[PDB]
Amino acid sequence: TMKVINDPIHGHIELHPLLVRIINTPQFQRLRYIKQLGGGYYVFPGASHNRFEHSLGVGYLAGCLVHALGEKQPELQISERDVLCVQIAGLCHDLGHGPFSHMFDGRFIPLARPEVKWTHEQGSVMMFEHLINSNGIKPVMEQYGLIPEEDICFIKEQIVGPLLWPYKGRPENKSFLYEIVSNKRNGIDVDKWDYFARDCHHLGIQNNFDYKRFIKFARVCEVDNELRICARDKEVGNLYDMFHTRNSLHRRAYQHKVGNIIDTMITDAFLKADDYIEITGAGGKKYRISTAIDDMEAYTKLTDNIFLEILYSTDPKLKDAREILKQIEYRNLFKYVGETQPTGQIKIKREDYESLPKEVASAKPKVLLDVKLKAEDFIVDVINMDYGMQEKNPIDHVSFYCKTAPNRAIRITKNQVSQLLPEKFAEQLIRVYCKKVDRKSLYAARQYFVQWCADRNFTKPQDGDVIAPLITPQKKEWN
Amino acid sequence: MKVINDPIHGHIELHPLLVRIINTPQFQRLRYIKQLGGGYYVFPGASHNRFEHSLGVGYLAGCLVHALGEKQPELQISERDVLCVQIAGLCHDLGHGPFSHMFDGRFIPLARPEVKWTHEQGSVMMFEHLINSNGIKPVMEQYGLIPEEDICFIKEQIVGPLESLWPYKGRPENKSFLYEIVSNKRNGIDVDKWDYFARDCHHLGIQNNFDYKRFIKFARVCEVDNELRICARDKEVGNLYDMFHTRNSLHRRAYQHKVGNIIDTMITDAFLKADDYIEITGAGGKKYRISTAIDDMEAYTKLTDNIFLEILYSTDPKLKDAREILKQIEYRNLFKYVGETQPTGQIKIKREDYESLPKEVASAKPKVLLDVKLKAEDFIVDVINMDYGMQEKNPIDHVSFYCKTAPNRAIRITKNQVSQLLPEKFAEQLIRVYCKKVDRKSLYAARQYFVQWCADRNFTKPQDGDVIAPLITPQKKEWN
Amino acid sequence: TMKVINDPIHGHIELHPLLVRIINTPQFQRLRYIKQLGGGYYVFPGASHNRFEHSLGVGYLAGCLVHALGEKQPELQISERDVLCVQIAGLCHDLGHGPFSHMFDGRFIPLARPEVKWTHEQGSVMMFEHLINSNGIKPVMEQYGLIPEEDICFIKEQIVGPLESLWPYKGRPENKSFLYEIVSNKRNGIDVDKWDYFARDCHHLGIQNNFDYKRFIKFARVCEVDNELRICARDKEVGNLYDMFHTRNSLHRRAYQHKVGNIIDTMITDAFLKADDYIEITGAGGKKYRISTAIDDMEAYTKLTDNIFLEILYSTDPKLKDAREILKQIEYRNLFKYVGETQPTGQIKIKREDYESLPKEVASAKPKVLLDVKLKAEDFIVDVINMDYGMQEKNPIDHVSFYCKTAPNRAIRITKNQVSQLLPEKFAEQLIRVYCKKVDRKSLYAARQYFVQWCADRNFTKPQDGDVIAPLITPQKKEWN
Amino acid sequence: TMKVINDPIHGHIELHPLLVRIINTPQFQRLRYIKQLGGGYYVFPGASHNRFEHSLGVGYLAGCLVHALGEKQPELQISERDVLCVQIAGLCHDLGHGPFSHMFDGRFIPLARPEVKWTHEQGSVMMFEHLINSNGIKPVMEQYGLIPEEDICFIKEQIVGPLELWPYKGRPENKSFLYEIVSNKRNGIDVDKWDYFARDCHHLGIQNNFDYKRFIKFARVCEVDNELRICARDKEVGNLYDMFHTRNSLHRRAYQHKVGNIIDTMITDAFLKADDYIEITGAGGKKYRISTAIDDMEAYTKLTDNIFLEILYSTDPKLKDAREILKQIEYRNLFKYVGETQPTGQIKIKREDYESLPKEVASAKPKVLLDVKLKAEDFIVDVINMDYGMQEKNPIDHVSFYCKTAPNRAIRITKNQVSQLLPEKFAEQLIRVYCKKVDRKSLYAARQYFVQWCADRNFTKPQDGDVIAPLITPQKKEWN
Ligand SMILES: Nc1nc2c(ncn2[C@H]2C[C@H](O)[C@@H](COP(=O)(O)NP(=O)(O)OP(=O)(O)O)O2)c(=O)[nH]1
Ligand SMILES: Nc1nc2c(ncn2[C@H]2C[C@H](O)[C@@H](COP(=O)(O)NP(=O)(O)OP(=O)(O)O)O2)c(=O)[nH]1
Ligand SMILES: Nc1nc2c(ncn2[C@H]2C[C@H](O)[C@@H](COP(=O)(O)NP(=O)(O)OP(=O)(O)O)O2)c(=O)[nH]1
Ligand SMILES: Nc1nc2c(ncn2[C@H]2C[C@H](O)[C@@H](COP(=O)(O)NP(=O)(O)OP(=O)(O)O)O2)c(=O)[nH]1
Ligand SMILES: [Fe+3]
Ligand SMILES: [Fe+3]
Ligand SMILES: [Fe+3]
Ligand SMILES: [Fe+3]
Repeated sequence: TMKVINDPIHGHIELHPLLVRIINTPQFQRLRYIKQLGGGYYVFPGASHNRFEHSLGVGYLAGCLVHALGEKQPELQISERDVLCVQIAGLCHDLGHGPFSHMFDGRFIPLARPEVKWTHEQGSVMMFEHLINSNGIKPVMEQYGLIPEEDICFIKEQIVGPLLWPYKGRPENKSFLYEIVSNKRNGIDVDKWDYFARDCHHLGIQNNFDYKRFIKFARVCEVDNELRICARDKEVGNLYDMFHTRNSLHRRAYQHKVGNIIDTMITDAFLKADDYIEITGAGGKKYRISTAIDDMEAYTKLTDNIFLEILYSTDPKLKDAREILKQIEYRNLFKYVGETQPTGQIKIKREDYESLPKEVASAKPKVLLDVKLKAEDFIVDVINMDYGMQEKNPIDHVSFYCKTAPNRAIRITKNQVSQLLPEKFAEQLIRVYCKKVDRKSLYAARQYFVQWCADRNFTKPQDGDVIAPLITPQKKEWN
Repeated sequence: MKVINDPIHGHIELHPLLVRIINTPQFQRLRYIKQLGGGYYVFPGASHNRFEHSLGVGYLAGCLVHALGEKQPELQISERDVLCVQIAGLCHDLGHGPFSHMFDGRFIPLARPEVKWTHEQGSVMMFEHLINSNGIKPVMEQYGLIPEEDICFIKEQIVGPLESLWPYKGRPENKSFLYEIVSNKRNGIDVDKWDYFARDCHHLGIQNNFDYKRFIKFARVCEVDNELRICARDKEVGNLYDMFHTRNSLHRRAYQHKVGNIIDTMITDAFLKADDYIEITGAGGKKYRISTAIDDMEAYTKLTDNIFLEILYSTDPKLKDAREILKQIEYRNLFKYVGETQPTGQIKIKREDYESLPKEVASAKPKVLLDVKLKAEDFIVDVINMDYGMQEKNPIDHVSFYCKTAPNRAIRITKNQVSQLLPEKFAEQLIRVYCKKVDRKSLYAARQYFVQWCADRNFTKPQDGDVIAPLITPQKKEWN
Repeated sequence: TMKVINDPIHGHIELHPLLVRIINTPQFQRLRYIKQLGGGYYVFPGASHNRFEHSLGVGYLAGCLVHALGEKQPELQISERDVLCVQIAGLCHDLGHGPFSHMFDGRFIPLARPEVKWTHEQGSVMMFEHLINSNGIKPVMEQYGLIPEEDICFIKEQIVGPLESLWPYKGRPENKSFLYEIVSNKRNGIDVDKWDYFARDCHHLGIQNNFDYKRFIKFARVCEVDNELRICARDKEVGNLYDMFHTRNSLHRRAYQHKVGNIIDTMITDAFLKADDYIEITGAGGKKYRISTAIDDMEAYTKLTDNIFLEILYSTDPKLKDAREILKQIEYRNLFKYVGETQPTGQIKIKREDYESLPKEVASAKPKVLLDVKLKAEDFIVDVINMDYGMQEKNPIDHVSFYCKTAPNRAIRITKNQVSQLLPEKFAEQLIRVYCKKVDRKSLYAARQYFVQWCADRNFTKPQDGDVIAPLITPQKKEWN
Repeated sequence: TMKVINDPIHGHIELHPLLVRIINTPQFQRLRYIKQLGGGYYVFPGASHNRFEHSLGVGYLAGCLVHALGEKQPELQISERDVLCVQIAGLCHDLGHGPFSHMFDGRFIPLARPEVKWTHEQGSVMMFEHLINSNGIKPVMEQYGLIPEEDICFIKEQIVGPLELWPYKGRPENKSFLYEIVSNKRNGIDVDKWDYFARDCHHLGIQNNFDYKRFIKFARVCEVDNELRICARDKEVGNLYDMFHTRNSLHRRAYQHKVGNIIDTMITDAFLKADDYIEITGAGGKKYRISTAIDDMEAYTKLTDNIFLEILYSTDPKLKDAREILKQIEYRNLFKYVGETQPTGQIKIKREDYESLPKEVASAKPKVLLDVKLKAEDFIVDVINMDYGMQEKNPIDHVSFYCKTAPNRAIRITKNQVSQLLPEKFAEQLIRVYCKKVDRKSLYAARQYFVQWCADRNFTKPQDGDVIAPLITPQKKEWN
């Protein structure tokens, strides 16, 4: 029989025995100890939720969508084998997230090991392999009609994309299965649908996107010699609103100015603790926090725990790291100075991020300062907000259908929908903080910042006339 | 105090004066007017009526004014001011007609083109009638109000000024912020909106993305141009753009739903046909029609959604034309939706031209063999202005903000200071075409006329255009 | 294709073309103009919701449960024909409700026409027949694989029970008895009508619902019980099932039997009785029917809705002046005043026959207190209310079959003692509410004295507020100290 | 100014600067790392929520109730000092919970240190003292008008009851009602309950049937036996019985879930085995064990749910026994549930006898002479007392009520005055038996021992009893 489990977002989920068997392993249960929104918990006290339950929900929704397409269109010949594989992918899709989720792959690893190009997804594939092998799942897969050679490839391919038709796991006549868990074409996937619903529930924000409705009007059609998922013509509006909702959650919560500074402070403490923390891996080899990603037996033991390990330690080697985390407890965080954006079409390249604190201190504001501030006193956090496809409109990469001809796929441009939609689909936000907390240094920091904005032809800080009233009239373009 | 349980706002407390206003025919009337008119016939959850919206707006008006008072005693907001703001909120939609916006938005403009009449003007008149016919003036005095000054203040909250120095007679400039609570003429950020977002969502089955409670926590009165106004905190600017997005989104999904609108036009049509033969007893026994009941409030008190069922259940042969339209709604033989389109460039369609557009669609000569020719009376063309509440203007350019560092110093925040992902324009037009002939052959023809008419006037390609009229869409160079 | 419709309780419901065809008729759309909770709207301003949308939801849930049983147990051979019939029943199950729902079949018709035994359900069967015939549905049923002879009986049987020991149903055999337990469960009362209105009424009332129907469906299963295939719940759900009936009783206490909701219902009923004689409703062949007699002809009853309230209120006919004055008194909020509530003791049931006589008894009490005003029996209203777990004095859980994880085809019983000592001792009781038609301060004082005395006289329970409202009368009774 | 914080249950809470200052300390932030429902997370995957946010909410609701009583009844002379103190108590009320909340004070400490009588509350008082002293809060309290001598006593008294006629030193008899807000010793109706109902439901995926906001609207202080207490309105008596029903229902479904409890016993077991070899640095560097950290608050500050993962991730061979239990939880090789039963008549099982019950189950001689024999160490018998918070008493008999007609006159309402459908008793016991041997053969045996043991002690028939032990159930005359 089936196992039932009660998620507060999705209700009573049914779990196939194979899924239960995958779930009840150290590699998966690990996700109970990794928070979804990392440092966001330290701003939204509701956001205690962990990857474990996100992972169940993505598994659940993956099943819903593939099973729905099957009932509506038997011609597709979606097998119970295909359904199980899609569920397993959904279930295991975030297996490779590190401590504090996106803080790890987004802030820490890029600083700790700049040579590597590593992502949460690559980790998931590796950790999935480790889960299968270390728990004897392959026999159980066979028992329930799967073919490990073909299907383990298919599952991995659903997660990271491909390791003519680039996939070895399934033929072109089932390409639509690759658009369920992680949609490379346009980004409309069930990972999104779950975390919108889930993050909102815990954050204390209401979610404006109806995934259930999208499933009712979803359908597979032929597009360029390939069978893809298509939405109904009328849903085009709701799809633009899906990406709006996403961007809106990033603005309010995920990229919250203090959430991000807590993430940078935790990252900083990890960098300082890196050298002196050992994690036992395969064959007893010792791995560091930054190197545990190379061996999955070590990475299985690397969770949010590492924060409290550092905090509670008495090792004097970890004193520098422990002091940063103690400063978070007491709430002596680095102070937020302000936010700004580039103008024209000036993109700030990732290569230049290291240099920006130097530039802020280098500004010469025509105002008498109490204190001079060095470049090490500033932090400059650059954030790319987009609709998931850098500068592109993802709706231009969605296929639609009409009531009158439901097998005939079509495109819908932006002009066909509304003039009130966004003009661009990507931008950059630049947040500046100051490590010196006191009244005198904060005043100075504000002057350096608002000047630096004028110097580089950036947008006027929203509060700019208040924080630096002597600097804002200097720029002709701001009047 | 009386407590009452609204499913949106919880247990509301009602002041005795409010209870006394509520328990009158003029107010209880609102129990029999649906919030979303014809929308009930598309969203079966939307059974909710104006009565309960009216209570909630009254409630939120109290919340906001009471909150400003606690946070800023310097404003000297009196318990008299609070009561007046509550009364305005409570009575703000008193003048809605049968099926709410269908009445002031479709019916009255067709039935009586000479008049410029709104739900709000009706509210002021109906408020006056409520006060006089129920002896409220003594009760207002009993609770510290001054009817001369305050009844003006209440009416002014609802419709704006009753006639660039200070236009209000009800309160001085040092209390201008009170006029921004119930119906905000400056920018549109008011508690009417906050209630109906929450309420309509609850009943529609859509989730609401706007947190009014949060906005209240970061609201504050500051001096702006020699006048005390409500200001939001700098950080809320994003949430305010999202407020108007939420609004526009509710209009797109629900309020301007293609079938909701066609049901509204069909009910309006049946009212126009029934107008002449329905009498409503007014003041001194005078007889008023549906279209003329707005002139006398004793008559208008008896004009509700009932009028639909009165027509439907009637046996008078004079009402047969009207009754047949309403019977066609029951059976679901609605006028068929052909498609939607928009103008291009910045070519605005003037209101004067709306009458002429069915003629233009029939006048199109599509290069396709048609089974049926269709006359202009067979088409309906519904033009809809979607905006952020201030025609072509960005309402956030008319909001004052404040910073944590200087909370009495008001500032402005432009669009460029916030995000490049915000809208370029703040108004547009949608043109929906329907066909009165329902059959398979006429609908095909209608689609050809429509998609041609779109090409003829350099409008946008209908989303489904390549499917419904595949022989017409390649004709236009601009659509390839 | 399917039609999709967005209910705020259940989400996006799919409607089969046959159902759409049934929905889009005057007989069904009528339900848009009948409120679910009748006079409750005048106490809970959220409760604007109408039968129409309840009806859609019951149709939806009926589909969910039958479709779920089918997937989990193919051996049952549940056909797409069976599924459609169960949906149609669910959809049409409340078709026969009158103006203000339960006020009509529960208060008005019993007073207006005491000779008749009539219910909302009997009306539904009749109105279903009328819907089918007047809209040519029978051809459409055949088109989608139904057999009108057999299936229209099956649908009617789902609604009212048997149209009349052996197997009592003609619509389906004993090997599909479980289908009769979905829409209206005669065995124990666990049905999808309940599940929808809990969720729906709560949503609109502003009360939260403590019952998870989705969960019950996941652990539902058909087993053999006494040579008959019935729905069974899992052993562990027994607690949640007792809580289902608790939730029901709790909704009745808070909302449905609210003291003022009920007085508004009696006042509207009263106004209908006074308007009855002078309101004509055109029926079949032009014949004239009254409000009380429209139940006899469905073409008339199709036009009888909540409208009738506003028809009376807005009228100028002097024949309707008595009725119109009652409804105007509701607008102004001059309602009959609530005096208090009480219960019988021991095991003294008050028979329905005696309800007429109780106002006489209250006025007949001789309270040992100086009164300014004497009150006659016509001044009092006494409303008697039977609260139960749906099966008069019986525990409905004693009529539920259960199954275990270890043996899922073997049905069992679970007694009350096996579950908890904190469950109810009895499963039915009576509440007696007394109101006074005279509103003034002096008459209300008097009414309270008559009432609290009458309670002592008949060995009823002490009113909760009794020591306050009648402090000179409560020490008189030895049993209350 | 005020700090705003967004809790998903209560909305945007305002935090007074003094509260912020208390919140931002190691002793308080500690609560971020303790789960509300301990091992329940391993059954309800929604239940990730921690004490931190419960603590904020209780602080919030404490403010709501005291501030509401103040507005409705100025005669009480509730000061802004009183309000702050009530908030601080609410905020700090669960400061002393251990790893996995109630598992610690309810299972672990009673086994690890049977000599001691220790509770989460006693810990809170001690941890509150430590918080104040180690963070220099006393100056800040004074700055905002508090008097540390009197008020720190008042706060502690709100949490644990009297620290030693009128038993309280923190406030006089004319403010006794303040002691009924955070932790109500009289009847149990407090805001701790109100928060966790709402919160646990939100995260569990169960809906909550209790309206705390409504209760506040109809709450009021009256004189009762020469003392000013909180009273509810007469009509709320039903909703109050339903409050305790809701509580009992949450215990049945979630908190005392058969597997949640077995995971709690397994974690407790692993803690007992790890106790001796885990050192936690305390005050002056002294070494404390898990069981002894309760004696020194500097040590206890570092004792959180972490300790689970510390054991799990360790390589010390001294911790191998403990680490193996926790690894068995990961793999889901939990001790197997055999069944549940209750006593009959009025046979209470005394706490003294709990140790002996596994012996009794193995000692049963079922007449199906068994192919594997099981020893007493193979069985776990978990006894659970379900009540309405006051052992065998009806807590509604300890609530004072008032009537609309005389709102200062307090009264009592008995059970008979309300309903015959209420509970007969207000306490009972549940006995769950599990078996440590997991295999098919031992589980069969365990079931026979159990169902016999039930017959032997005249307990209730297990629900599944006829299925699991069909040879044993006809033996007992009383079960047919
Ligand atoms: N909504 C709700 N969820 C519940 C309830 N009880 C448990 N859950 C949640 C907790 C879990 O998330 C899920 C399963 O709990 P079980 O139904 O008790 N199933 P298990 O494996 O214990 O027993 P078996 O092997 O006997 O089937 O439902 C309840 O009454 N209500
Ligand atoms: N959530 C909830 N709302 C309720 C409940 N009971 C009533 N309401 C709703 C219905 C209404 O919206 C509101 C008032 O109903 P009452 O508090 O019962 N007040 P009334 O005027 O009858 O009592 P009096 O004159 O004796 O003061 O509460 C309940 O138990 N729960
Ligand atoms: N949640 C939600 N409900 C919606 C939305 N739009 C409509 N509804 C609700 C209202 C209705 O209950 C239902 C159907 O609305 P349509 O999807 O517009 N379908 P119709 O028959 O008009 O179009 P066709 O024949 O072209 O498919 O969904 C929306 O964006 N969101
Ligand atoms: N619903 C909602 N909650 C939000 C939002 N933004 C933050 N929160 C939540 C997160 C927090 O729980 C709370 C406050 O976050 P901030 O209002 O951003 N205040 P902070 O102290 O950063 O700014 P300052 O010191 O300048 O006043 O609201 C939002 O847009 N919406
Ligand atoms: Fe994910
Ligand atoms: Fe309004
Ligand atoms: Fe029903
Ligand atoms: Fe607590």
